[PDB]
Amino acid sequence: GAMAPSYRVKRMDIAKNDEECVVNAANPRGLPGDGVCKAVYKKWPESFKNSATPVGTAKTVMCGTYPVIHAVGPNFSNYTESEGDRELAAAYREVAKEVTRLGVNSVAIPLLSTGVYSGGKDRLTQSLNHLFTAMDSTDADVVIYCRDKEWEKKISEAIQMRT
Ligand SMILES: [Cl-]
Ligand SMILES: [Cl-]
Ligand SMILES: [Cl-]
Repeated sequence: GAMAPSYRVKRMDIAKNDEECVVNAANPRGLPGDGVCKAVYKKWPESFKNSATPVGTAKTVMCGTYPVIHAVGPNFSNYTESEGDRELAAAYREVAKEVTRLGVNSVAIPLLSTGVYSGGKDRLTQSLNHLFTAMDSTDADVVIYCRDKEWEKKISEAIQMRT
């Protein structure tokens, strides 16, 4: 575990993370996709061997010895608010099981279902709170990766409010 498990946020490409493993914002079919998933495909293409996995689950595939945890958040276009909420919470619970199983001391995570799967809605708070619910019981250092300057500030504020 980390000596003093923390949350941090950085505004940069998750493919340039400084952590012991990465969470992909995957699609259920293990396709290269767009956004985080396309950056992850360019950096760790070997990790997409048999990565397909249903909505609300996580499947880890090794790129060398570097673990890529494919986490499949719901597409809020296709899901109701209620069912989407349940699957988004579940995806993060499966990420917490994988991070624990791998025995890593740190993980790079994106906010699931906040990009092209958001159904056109701002889901920073919803996705972040499900991330916290899952990861709070883990002792990995969690580093959240975002690209928008205003999201960095809001994620930083939410982390600092609980410290
Ligand atoms: Cl960058
Ligand atoms: Cl997304
Ligand atoms: Cl962002």
